[PDB]
Formats: sequence, structure tokens, C-alpha cells
Amino acid sequence: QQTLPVAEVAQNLPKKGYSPFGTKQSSVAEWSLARLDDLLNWGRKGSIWPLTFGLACCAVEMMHIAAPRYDMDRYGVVFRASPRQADVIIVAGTLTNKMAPALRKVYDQMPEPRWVISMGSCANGGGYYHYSYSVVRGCDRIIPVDIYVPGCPPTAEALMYGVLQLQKKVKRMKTLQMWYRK
Amino acid sequence: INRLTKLFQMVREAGGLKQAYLKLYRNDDLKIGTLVGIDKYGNKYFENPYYFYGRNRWIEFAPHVNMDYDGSMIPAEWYGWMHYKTDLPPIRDGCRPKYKWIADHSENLSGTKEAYYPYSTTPNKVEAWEPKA
Amino acid sequence: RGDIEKVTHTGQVFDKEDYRNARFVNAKRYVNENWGIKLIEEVPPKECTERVVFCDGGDGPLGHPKVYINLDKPGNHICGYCGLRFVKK
Amino acid sequence: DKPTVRQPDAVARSHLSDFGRYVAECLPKYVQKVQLTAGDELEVLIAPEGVVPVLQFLKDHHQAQFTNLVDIAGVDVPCRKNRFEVVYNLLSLRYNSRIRVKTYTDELTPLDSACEVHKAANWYEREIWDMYGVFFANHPDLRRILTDYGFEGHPQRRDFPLSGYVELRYDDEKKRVVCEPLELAQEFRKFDLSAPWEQFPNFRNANPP
Amino acid sequence: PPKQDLPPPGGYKKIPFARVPPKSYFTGFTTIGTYVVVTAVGLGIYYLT
Amino acid sequence: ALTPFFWLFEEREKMMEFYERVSGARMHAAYIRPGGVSLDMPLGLMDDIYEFASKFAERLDEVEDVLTTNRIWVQRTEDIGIVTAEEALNYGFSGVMLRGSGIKWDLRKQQPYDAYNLVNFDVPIGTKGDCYDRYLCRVEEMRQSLRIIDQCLNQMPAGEI
Amino acid sequence: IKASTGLTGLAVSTNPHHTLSALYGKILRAVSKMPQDASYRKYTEQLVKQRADSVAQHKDITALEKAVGCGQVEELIVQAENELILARKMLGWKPWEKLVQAAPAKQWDWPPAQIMEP
Amino acid sequence: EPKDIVEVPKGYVYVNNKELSMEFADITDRAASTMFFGELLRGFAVTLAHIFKEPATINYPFEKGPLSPRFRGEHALRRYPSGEERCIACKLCEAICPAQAITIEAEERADGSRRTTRYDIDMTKCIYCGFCQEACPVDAIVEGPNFEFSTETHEELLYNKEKLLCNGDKWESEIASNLQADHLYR
Amino acid sequence: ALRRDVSPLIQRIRAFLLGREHNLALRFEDGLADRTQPQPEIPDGPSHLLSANYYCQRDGRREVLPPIDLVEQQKQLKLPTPGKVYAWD
Ligand code: SF4
Ligand code: SF4
Ligand code: SF4
Ligand SMILES: [Zn+2]
Repeated sequence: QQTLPVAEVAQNLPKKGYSPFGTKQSSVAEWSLARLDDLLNWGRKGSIWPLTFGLACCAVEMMHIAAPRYDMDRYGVVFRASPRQADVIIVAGTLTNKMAPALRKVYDQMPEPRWVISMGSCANGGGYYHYSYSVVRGCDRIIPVDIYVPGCPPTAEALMYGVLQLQKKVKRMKTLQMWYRK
Repeated sequence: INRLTKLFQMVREAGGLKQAYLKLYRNDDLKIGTLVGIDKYGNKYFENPYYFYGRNRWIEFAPHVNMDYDGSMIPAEWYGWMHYKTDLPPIRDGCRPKYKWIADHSENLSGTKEAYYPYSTTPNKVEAWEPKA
Repeated sequence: RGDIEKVTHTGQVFDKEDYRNARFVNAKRYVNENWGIKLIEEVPPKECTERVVFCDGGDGPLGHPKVYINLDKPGNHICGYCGLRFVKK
Repeated sequence: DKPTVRQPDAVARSHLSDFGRYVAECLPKYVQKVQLTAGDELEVLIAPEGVVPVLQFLKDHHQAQFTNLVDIAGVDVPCRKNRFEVVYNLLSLRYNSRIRVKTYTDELTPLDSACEVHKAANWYEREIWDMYGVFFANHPDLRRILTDYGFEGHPQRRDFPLSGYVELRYDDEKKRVVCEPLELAQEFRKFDLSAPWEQFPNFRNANPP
Repeated sequence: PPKQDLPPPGGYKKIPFARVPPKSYFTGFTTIGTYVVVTAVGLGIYYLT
Repeated sequence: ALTPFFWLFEEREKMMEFYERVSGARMHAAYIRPGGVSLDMPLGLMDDIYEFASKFAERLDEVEDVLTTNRIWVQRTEDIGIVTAEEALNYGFSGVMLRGSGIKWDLRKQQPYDAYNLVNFDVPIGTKGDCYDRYLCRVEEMRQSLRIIDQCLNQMPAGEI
Repeated sequence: IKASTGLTGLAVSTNPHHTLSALYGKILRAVSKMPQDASYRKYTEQLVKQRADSVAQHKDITALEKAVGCGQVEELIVQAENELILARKMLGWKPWEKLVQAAPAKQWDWPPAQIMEP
Repeated sequence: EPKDIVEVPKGYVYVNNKELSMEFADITDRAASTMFFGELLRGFAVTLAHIFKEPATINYPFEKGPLSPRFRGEHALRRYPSGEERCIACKLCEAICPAQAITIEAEERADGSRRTTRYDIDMTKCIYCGFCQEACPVDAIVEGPNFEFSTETHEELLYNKEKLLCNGDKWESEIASNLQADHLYR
Repeated sequence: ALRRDVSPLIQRIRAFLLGREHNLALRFEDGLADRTQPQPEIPDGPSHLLSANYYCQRDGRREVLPPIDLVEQQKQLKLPTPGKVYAWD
């Protein structure tokens, strides 16, 4: 595994910079799109609206992320009810067969760009009920998953770390910069 | 009523309004604390009992990161001290081991060319007869 | 890269023609470098005088169960759990 | 004298023993057997037809007043000819006591619903039909309560595979979730947890023919 | 120094559990009486305006 | 109403540190086991259990001020969902639903199974069998439970787990 | 008169002495129709006398409840309304007869599925 | 104070028992609150008061925790100070794992020591119960302090031995400190 | 001094609003117990005695007997009630 740089070696490395695309763009047009691409990502990154799914006993720890101790809202994360206004879905709990068509539909109704987070073992791979006769073995069978948060339930910080991974994943989208090459 | 006197002080160790602003822009907060120690990778660990329990001990990430700070950059030496598992920083305890096979810390590398990928660790069991010889 | 062709301590590796290497084109194959078979081999044996000795992994309740070894034979004797070697001379 | 062993509650044992006999005289037609469990809990084994009568008797009689019906558990035992057993757990607030009524039924034979006596058994009976497949005659509207819509079979019978026969997946051709024959990446690894040496000798000769 | 988590020598103090109601400053007559006075003065100053 | 959710889930967060500190998991402790609990409490836990309890009365009072006597709260609960006593028994009801409608029943008192023998506490009862009194029963149960901890913390012996 | 019964949906009873007396009177008539050797007839007939006389013996409902125990007078009525239903229903089932269904072999055997050696 | 509609026995508390007084002194008191929003007034004082408290938020990730040494997190295969792996493929952990998340295949090593050629944990099936670390007779498998290992792919959550061994080296210092401070209880 | 709390004036103002003296919810290092504590010496059990501790007496599993049949065990050998009356009212 790639280990972190030592202090002395890191003592020379240049400051990272904010944009993951750097300021090394050859042309003006490319550079403007790169900077303009950051503006989109800065927007979507800032305000990520979950859907308030809350299926099973991960759902309780999905409340304590909104509790004052950790305060999801500090990061611009605001819970919402309608899937139209919701941007992210946190599938937290055991997605049984009876639910499975309902999650698919609710996910479909969510407008793009939509990212899915899988909370806990139940939604990751079927978890403790993996072999049950009425459990979908992981929600990735039904909807694409963008971040997997392990745990049972994941700690509140663990989910917070998951959300920040989604911000970083959002931060590095190349929606515009890849249109130029296309 | 007198928090300004604290506020001016935070600037002085910060290094003027210019460095104070960058601190506020980075850590989202200005706090007074005593430097407990420095890890191998440059992170500086602070402590101040003045604040309440959760916010009592905090970490400054290495400058070169500048926005990619992760919760996973904390090396295992300071990890216990940072989550209040112990009250003793790594410098102040001699019970830490120094085995030759220990490894330097690493981030969580996902969505990267350096990520993990599982593979079966057993060579295949059944050998097929070779006709050529 | 190098890691693809590296052979793990358990002795497994995908053949250069095996398709399963496809999984590593966008990821890495961590092969642990601290092979236990060599590190234990490095530690020298312990000379004893008594006919039977015990190893507990070295740290009592944090070690492995206490097992006794008989040193009558010439060859240095391995502990089942920790792999340490003992010898009487 | 010995702390680990649980101390039996003799006073509660004494009352249940005598009242256990009392039921046997009042309901000879239905009460096949009455036995006091090792947990100092009373069990009343009735014939299949005596469900509604016996339940009514315990709820309405002055001495019983088992007003509160707590559960209806179903047990599947393929060995027996009437493989399905149904157990009622009743509570009597006025007398502060619990009694169990058991009955047996086959795969097909219906079992008289007890919504009348205790209409708390509206859903419990629905569950039993769904899980095991025991039909309850005269029920208001029998219908699956737990399993998926159109789920075929009755999962909690011991003769039903643990993982079921069919999984679910999303098929982007059909724009909907589809069911396929089951296919597990890793099988359920059995473990043979069988002791070769009998440990409880008291039950070796129990239940003479 | 105890070797097990135990109550201290002499035990913990009593834990408050009862309900304590907050301070009451206003009664029916004082509230109704004040309002009329406040309105009356309000009309008095309104007239001058 | 929103604030009671946050004012209480702040205390809930402190409480699940005790789960985390004895079992190692904030939820699903898997701590109680047939032979008794799986580990002794950590040294110095009970001091922090006391510290939480000593302050919990104030937290519940502030929510009570904003909710119990609120005119709007009463209207949203009063006379909504009435459960007559004779109906409840026939239904298999239990717990606060049973005591909400005036039945004096609590398994801790009638069929004690643990240190409940060795402690003394009251049981809340409601007369109207609506949502509002049932709500009051839940709040009152939280007062009495805070009383039981006062006796557990003082009467705890020393012995095997 | 009790101000309130204390139970939601249970109303204070006017002339509980009359209502109980009628109900106990009705029960003894329904029970009378049952065969003499029926054990149920022997018990309720014995029981209802013990309740019935106390209803007439005492004229103060508070004293009545102590004399009988077994809950408030309102509940005493609620009880009495049941054995009418039970006694009436049970004249149709005829439970005193012999066992309707002889038990099958091994139908109450635990633990199950063991070879039995003759 | 008004009276109670139902007399209360011992060891019981009532929530709505007191009746409502009908004296003008009290009716006016109820009327005044019902008429000038008196009940809601104190409700507004309380909420405003909370503006003047330090909020309980933690500036994660710069500040975080607190936890305890018993915390159950990511797994890791420890090894002896010699460097040799502790695990001897006894397979107690596999047999006790409630989720059947563990798969082990063992073989007589070249030097002749009982060891694993395979040790896989399916982290999307584990429940972090901790029975594996209680059953291991040589403390080989432990649930390390780490709880920040979310990935972007399902496959990366299936740990094989090399991944588990790497964790046991990255996290070795902290695990050895937790075991020392906690083994006596266990 | 030791607590990061708002100035004296606001504390009075906050105290007035709540209608009661306020105890700060937030936990401070001084109030709690130290996170690194001495190690325990958990006591033994009642049956760690070295003698007269035969499992054949202490054991409970082998003492449970099958269910007892109430009707027959008389034959081989105030009206009754399930238990003791309770005033659930
Ligand atoms: S993963 Fe664990 S905590 Fe989450 S819903 Fe499943 S069982 Fe509950
Ligand atoms: S923590 Fe529990 S479920 Fe997870 S691997 Fe260990 S034994 Fe299995
Ligand atoms: S219990 Fe421990 S020693 Fe046994 S197989 Fe599991 S990890 Fe290895
Ligand atoms: Zn050894």
C-alpha cells in the first residue's frame, strides 16, 4: 500500500492546490472549462441532500449524524423527503424483496446527477441476513452504488467519513472537461 | 465582553491577519492550544482543557495537503490519544513497540490507481495431465 | 507493473496469460513483504539445560497457551504455536 | 446451598398443578393431556376441534379469566403425522399467571379460527397461514402478511430451503426487477454440530410408547 | 484503591428525579390588570400624537 | 416540533458512550449473555454513569416546558386514538398502551426477573387512554427509571460477572 | 357513588347489586340445564352461590368488593356477563362427554425423530 | 391544588388525575394564559435561552472521538514480536462467526507449521460482533481501532489475508496498546 | 477560567430565560474520570474453591426432568386458581 510521504520528503512537496485538475491547462479554452468545471463541483459538493430513507437499524445512526454531536448540516447536508429534490440516497438497512421494487422506483425518480451511499452490512452485501429467503443480497444488485460504508451499524463518524468521500468524489467529476475532448 | 483579547492573541501565534485568515479558511475555527507533539508526517497535535471534552484535543494537518485532509491520515501512534482512548501521548509513554516489520501509515485509497483488489490466495489444487510430457 | 508478477508467500500467482490479471490493470496487488517463514527462521534457537522447557509466546496471558517441549532428541525443537526453536546442549 | 442452580418457585408450582387438574375435569371432551413444564409453566394439549371451546372457557370462566391472548406460535415437525403444531400463550391479569394450549394439525386440515374468543388473533393467524401454510377456517380475511406478494411456498416449514429458490435482480431490458433461479456466490456452509455422547440421561428413557 | 467499579465510600449523592416547575411571575389579575393600564396609557399618548 | 428531537438526541449520544465503553459498540452491544454479561464494567464507568444521571433531570424539564403545557401539543394529541380498557385486553395490548388506559399492570412488579426485586419504583398510569396521557406516561417512566439507577449505582456488590 | 371507574371506557354502574343479581340468577338457570355429573356444573353452581349471596349480603359496593375481592364491582359485572356467554355456548358443545378425538401415536412426543426399539 | 378524580394506591403514579378547579382565582389564571399566549411564552423563553449555550458540535475530522479501548472496528491479523503470524488456522473464528463471513484454508507449511494459505473476511457480511476476537486462542484476529475504511467499490470490501496482514502492521502499535489495557477484563 | 462559557452578563440573561439555574450539559475533562485507569483485579467465583466442588452437585443442566403429567401423577399417587388474585381493576 502506498504509504504517506515522510516529513522531510513532504517538506519539499508543493502546496497541493484546491482544484484536482491543477492549473496546467495548455489553452485558454481548456483552462476556462477546468475552472468552470470546479464551479459546478463546488456547487454540487457543497449541498448534498439525502432522501431520508431510513429502512432499518442503520437508520437510527443515520439520525445521529444529524444530531448536534456531528451535525451533518455543517457540511451543507440537509435531509429532504421528496425524491425529486433529493440528490443523494443513503440506503441504510436490509433491502428485502418486498422493498426492492420500491427502492428502484424511488431511485429512478431521483433526478441526475444522483449518487447512492450504502450504509452498513445489510445494504452492502446482505449483511447478517445474507442467506435469508427474502433478502436482496446487497443493494448494488438493484441500484448502482457510489460509496460503501461498512459497519453494523456504521459509527456516526464512520458515516461522516463516508459522506466526505462522496464530496471528494463529487469534487473530481470531469463533466465539462470531458465534453471538450468529446 | 473580553473575547477580543483572546482574539488578538490567536492572530499572534497565527502570524498576522494574513495567516489567521488562512487558518480560519482551512480549519474553520480558531482555537488556543499547547502543541503536544509532532508526528513523523508533520501533523501537529494540540490540547487545551479549557474547551469541553469532545473538542479538547485537535490536530493540524500537514501544510502540503491544504484541502485533502482525511480522518485516515492520523498515524496509529497518535490515534489512541486523538480518540481519547488514552490520556498519554506517544512521547509520554514507553509501552509503544518498535518492531522491524511495522509499516508507515497510509490513507484510505479508493477510486485510485493505488487501491486494493481482492484475489484468491491459494494456488490451484488439481493438476492437469500434460500430454507433451 | 512489478506487483502483478510478484509471487506471494503462500505461493500463488496468476499466470502471465491468465485473464484474471485483468482485475489489476486499474488497481494494485499488495503482496506482503514480511514473510513469516523467513522472520521466524532468522531468530536463533534458545540453548537450554533442563530436559523440558515451556514456551507461552513470551508474554503470558497475551501469548499463546503454555506448551511444554521435550529436548531429548538432538535436533532443535520447534514450538507448535509461535515457531520458536529450542535446543539442549 | 448451590448458587448456580436456579431455585424453583414452589408456591407458583403448587397453584398451577391443582388448577391444571381443574381444567381436565371441566373439559373432558377436548383436553387430551395436561402437563407442568420444567419451567413451572402449564401446558394443555387439546384436540384440534377443542380450540374455540377451550379458549372460550379459559377467557370467560371466573377461575380462569385468561383474558389476554399473547401469542400464537406455529411449530413444524416433519416426523409427526400431523406435522404442524399451534401454541397459544395466554395471560391472566387478574390471577397473574400464564397457560399454554397446544394443538396439532396436518398440512391440509383447517384449524378453527379463534378471532371470536380473542380477536387479537386476527394477524397472528394470518402469520401462521403465511409462514407455515396452516389454513384457518372462518377467518375474516386470510391473506399473506409477511412474505412478498406472489411468493410461492411457505418459508418456515422445515422442508423449505433456507435461501429459497429464487432471487431478485434488476434487468435493464425489462425496466423492472425480475426473479431468477437462486445462485449464491458462497454456499451456506453447514456445520455438523452433533455431539456423539449423550449428555442429558434423564430424557433417554422418557416418553415410553 | 478499589479493584472493581464500585460505589464510592459512602455512596453517590441522591439523584434529582422530581419535576421542578419554572419561576411564575404573572397571575390572571396582574396580567389582565396590566393590559388595561398599558392600553389606557397607549390611548393617552396616541391622543397627543 | 423539531427542537425536542435535538435536545434529547444530544443526551442520547452521551448515553450510547456507555454502551460503547462496556461493549465496544454504540449499538447492538451483544453484552448480556445467558451466563450474565460478557465483561465487567470498565473501571471508572460508574462515575460517568452518575455524572450523566445527575444532569438528566434538567434536560427533561426543558423539553417538558416546551411540550407538555404547550397549547398546540395538547390539541395534536388529546382525544386522538382512544383505547378503552376492555378493548385493550382483548387485543393483546401491553406496556404503556395498557397503562395508558388505566390498567395497573407492569411486568417488573408482577413477575420480577432481575434486581427489580431489590429496587423500589413507581409505575405511571393514564386515565384517558389517549395519546396525550400516554405521552405523559413515557415521560414519567423516564423519571422513575432515573430513580432506579439511583439505587443500582449504590447497591452494586463486588463479585463474579 | 364512585366519581370515576379509573378505567377508560368503563362507566360507573347504577344499581350494581341488581345487575349482578340478575346475571348470577341467569347463570344458575343456564347451568341447571347441564347434566348433574358435569364437573363444570358442580363448580360454577358452587361458585355462583358464593358470589351471589355476597351481592345480597352487602349493600355497600365498597364493602362488596372487599367481601368478594376480584376487582371493582364494574369488573364483577363484566365477569358475570361472560359466563352467561360461556355457559350458553357450552350447552351446545357438550364438553362433558368423552374425549372427542383420541390422540395419535407420537403426536405429543419430545424430542422428536428418534428410533424407538421394540 | 385541586383534588384527584381517582384515589391512588401505593407504588403508582398518575399522569392525568388532578381535576380542574372552578374558583375564579384559578379560572382567570387559566383564562389569562389561554388569552395572552401565556403557555407559549415560556416555551419561547426556553428556546431563545439555548442560543446562549456553547453548541455541542465537534469539528470533525480535526476533532473527533471519543471512543474506548473496547471499540470494535476493522479487522487485522496480528503477529508475534518475532514477526511470525499468530494465526495457526485453528478455525474457531470461522465456526463462531455468526455471519459466516470468514473463510479459511490451511496447509502444512514448508517448515511444517500449521498455517493458513487462505484467510478471507467478507466485510459486507460481517456484523462486527467481535466473537472472532474472543474465540481466537492466540489473539491472532482482532477488530482494530479503525472505523474509516469506506470504499468506492464492493470488491474492495472483501479482505484477503494480505490485506488483513497489512492492517495488522499499519495498526500494530495501537492494537497492542488496546489489548494490554483491556485483556484483564476479557 | 476552567470552563469555556459565555460572559457573566449573558449567563444571568440565560438563567432568567430558563427560569432555573443551569448546569452545563457539555462534559469537561475535569468532571469525568481519567481515560487511562489502573488495571483491575476481578474477583473469582463462588466455585473456584479447591475442594468439595464436584460438578455433580453444582450442575443444573442434568437436574431438569421431563414434563410432569398432572392427571396421572395423582393416580399413581376454595376452588383452584391459576395463581394469586391481583387488582388490575
Ligand atoms: S447493517 Fe447492522 S445496523 Fe445496519 S440495518 Fe443491518 S443489522 Fe442493523
Ligand atoms: S466480528 Fe463477528 S461477524 Fe464479524 S468476522 Fe468477527 S465473528 Fe464474524
Ligand atoms: S481463531 Fe485465531 S488462530 Fe484460529 S483460525 Fe481464527 S485467527 Fe487463526
Ligand atoms: Zn510458543
